[PDB]
Amino acid sequence: RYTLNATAHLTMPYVMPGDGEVVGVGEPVAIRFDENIADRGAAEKAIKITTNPPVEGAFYWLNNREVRWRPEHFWKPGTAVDVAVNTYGVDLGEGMFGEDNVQTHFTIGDEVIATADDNTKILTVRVNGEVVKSMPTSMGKDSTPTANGIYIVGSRYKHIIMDSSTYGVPVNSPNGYRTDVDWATQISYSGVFVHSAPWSVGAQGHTNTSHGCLNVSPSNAQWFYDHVKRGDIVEVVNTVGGTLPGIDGLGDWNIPWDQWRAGNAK
Repeated sequence: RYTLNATAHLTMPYVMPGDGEVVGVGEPVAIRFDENIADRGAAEKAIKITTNPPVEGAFYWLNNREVRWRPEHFWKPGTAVDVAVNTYGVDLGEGMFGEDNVQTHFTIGDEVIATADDNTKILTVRVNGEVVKSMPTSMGKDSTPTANGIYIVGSRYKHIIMDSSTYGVPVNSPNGYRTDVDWATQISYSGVFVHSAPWSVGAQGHTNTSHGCLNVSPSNAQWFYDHVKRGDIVEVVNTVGGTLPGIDGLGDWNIPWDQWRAGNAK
């Protein structure tokens, strides 16, 4: 027990969520190393997770330095999770060892699930199974459509600039953009946000005009930004698009329990 808490040569682990955070029902526990991990099974073995009420869960790797852990279903509101990353000096393979141990405790807030349905072009926000907000929306147009699936709410911004080059699409090109936006809530690592779009209010509710983001009105975007937290859920249904890769970053729930469970330790 020479521990360090997770605030929100060798390899350091970094665990999300951070100590004390309150997170939405889809927040997976995340352990991310600063080095690639030859011996996944080892790293998994060194990570103890307790939950109360107890719930079964399992590890799946998003890449070679990041493991994730989650239940089969969304968390039940109330659950406390404690994470013990007992990795100090542990054999992680090919001459790499855990630099230290790491701890975190977190808790699960309300069930918040927002469904965007391309049939109606409404994004309906549900807190504990009840409709508290209904927002006309406008998504990827057919030629750059919004992927179907379940997205985990990641970070939030009062203002930023989305630049398509970040995703290997030049600004000068036909799907290019470098756009200033307010009240931006990120929901995929591939660049999908729910955000203020005063330029598509006319279209919100009628027609997809965006590059992929869920355009909503300025006050609904602000509302989304005020009431939403990491781990809350946006589900997108019925678009002409594909499915959001399970290994996106915020795609976890699109892998099915069974593929997930089986893990990918090797």
